[PDB]
Amino acid sequence: LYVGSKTKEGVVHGVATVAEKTKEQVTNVGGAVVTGVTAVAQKTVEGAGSIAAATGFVKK
Amino acid sequence: LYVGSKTKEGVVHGVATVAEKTKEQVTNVGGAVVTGVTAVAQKTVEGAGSIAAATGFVKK
Amino acid sequence: LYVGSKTKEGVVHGVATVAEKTKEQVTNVGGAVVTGVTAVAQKTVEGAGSIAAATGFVKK
Amino acid sequence: LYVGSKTKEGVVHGVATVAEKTKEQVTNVGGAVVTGVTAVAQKTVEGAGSIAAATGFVKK
Amino acid sequence: LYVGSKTKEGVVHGVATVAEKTKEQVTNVGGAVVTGVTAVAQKTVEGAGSIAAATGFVKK
Amino acid sequence: LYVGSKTKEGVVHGVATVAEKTKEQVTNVGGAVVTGVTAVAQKTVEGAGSIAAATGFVKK
Amino acid sequence: LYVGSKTKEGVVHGVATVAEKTKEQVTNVGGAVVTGVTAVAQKTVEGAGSIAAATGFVKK
Amino acid sequence: LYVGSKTKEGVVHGVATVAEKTKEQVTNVGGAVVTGVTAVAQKTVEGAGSIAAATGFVKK
Amino acid sequence: LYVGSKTKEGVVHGVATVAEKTKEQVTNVGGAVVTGVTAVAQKTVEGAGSIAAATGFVKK
Amino acid sequence: LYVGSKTKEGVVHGVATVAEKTKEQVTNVGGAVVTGVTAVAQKTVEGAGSIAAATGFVKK
Repeated sequence: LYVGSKTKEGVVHGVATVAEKTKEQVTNVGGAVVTGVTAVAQKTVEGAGSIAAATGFVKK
Repeated sequence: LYVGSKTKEGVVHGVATVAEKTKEQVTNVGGAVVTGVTAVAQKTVEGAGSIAAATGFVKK
Repeated sequence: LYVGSKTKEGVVHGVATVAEKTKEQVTNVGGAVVTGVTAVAQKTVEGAGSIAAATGFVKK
Repeated sequence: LYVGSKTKEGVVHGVATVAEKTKEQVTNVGGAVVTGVTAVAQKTVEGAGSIAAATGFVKK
Repeated sequence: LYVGSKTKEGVVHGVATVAEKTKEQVTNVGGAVVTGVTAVAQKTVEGAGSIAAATGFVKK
Repeated sequence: LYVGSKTKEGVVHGVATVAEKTKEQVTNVGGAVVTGVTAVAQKTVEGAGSIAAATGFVKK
Repeated sequence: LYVGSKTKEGVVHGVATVAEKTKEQVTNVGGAVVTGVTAVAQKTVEGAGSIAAATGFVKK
Repeated sequence: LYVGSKTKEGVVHGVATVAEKTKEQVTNVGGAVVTGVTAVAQKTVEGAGSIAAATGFVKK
Repeated sequence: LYVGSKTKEGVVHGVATVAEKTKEQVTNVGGAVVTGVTAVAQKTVEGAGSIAAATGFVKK
Repeated sequence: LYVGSKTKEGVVHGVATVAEKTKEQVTNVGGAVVTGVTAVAQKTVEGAGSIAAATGFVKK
């Protein structure tokens, strides 16, 4: 009870998912593909956190 | 009870998943493919964390 | 009770999965393929953690 | 009770999996293939941890 | 009770798996293939740990 | 295709159920108790069908 | 295609249910109790059908 | 294809169930108790069918 | 294909069940107790069928 | 193919069951007790079939 007796940081309680009929044709050449990432929690204190960061390339 | 008697950091409690009929034709050449990553928790304090980071390439 | 009597860091409690009929034709050339990674927990303190990081290549 | 009487770091409690009918034709040339990795826990303190890191190649 | 009377690091409690009918034709040339790795725990303190790291090649 | 090539009579396709925390104290004396009957199909042609018919008594 | 090539009579396609915290104290003496009957289909042609018919008694 | 090439009468396709924490104290004297009957199909043609019929008594 | 080439009468395809923590104190005197009957199919043509019929007594 | 080339009457295809921690104190005097009957199929043509019929007594 000095930083906290219950301390629940990255929380999603209850989800229910329906997805009946799906077609998905995916085609890349040089890029990446991320499709379904359904249930996710995240806490960062000082580090650079991210979720599903999409990027094509980096040239310098 | 000085950093915390219950301390639940990266939390998702209850999920239920329905996905009836699916077709998925995937084709790449040089890139990567990530499709389904359903139940995930994450805590970072100071390190750079990520989830499903999609990137195509890096040239320098 | 000084760092914490119950300390549950990377937590997902209860999931149920239905996936009835699936076709999946996958073809790559130079890239990698990650398809299904369903139940996952993660805590990093200072190290760079990741989940399902998709990348195509790196040239320098 | 000084680092913690119960200390449960990388935790997923209860999952149930249904997957009825599946076809999966996979073909690569130079890349790797990861298909199904269902139940996974992870804690890193300072080391760089990862799960299912997909990469195509690295040239320098 | 000074590092912890119960200390359960990489934990998945209870999973049940149904997978009725499956066809899987796999063909590579130079790359590797990982197909099904269902029940896995992991803790790293300082070493670089990984799970199912897919990579195509490395040239230098 | 004369009574019907696909003939799907009592049908519920896809449901997902979340119910997190429950207390239930039940007390009867002479009556019956029905609590949870979640997934149910029914077709009757000519017979008297029913679902969860609650009745206390019958005197004559 | 003479009574019907697809003939789907009692149909509910897709439902998702969230019910987080519940208390339920039930007490009867002579009557019946029906509480939760979530997913139900029904077709009757000529028979007397019913769903969750609540009745106290019948005297004659 | 004269009574029907596919004829699927009492059907529920896909359900997923989450129920985290439950207390249930049940006490009867003369009556019956039915608690959880989750996945059920039913077809009757001419017979009197029923599901979870709760009744207290019958006097004549 | 004259009564039906595929004829699937009492059908439930795919269910997944999560039920984490449960207490259940049951006490009767003269009545019966039915608690958990999860996966059930039923077809009756002309006979009187039933599922989990709860009744207290019958006097005549 | 005159009564049916595939004829699958009482069918449940795929179920997965999780039930982590359970206490169950049961006490009767004159009645019966049925607790867990998980996977069940049933077809009756003309006989009176039943599942888990709970009854307290019968006097005449």
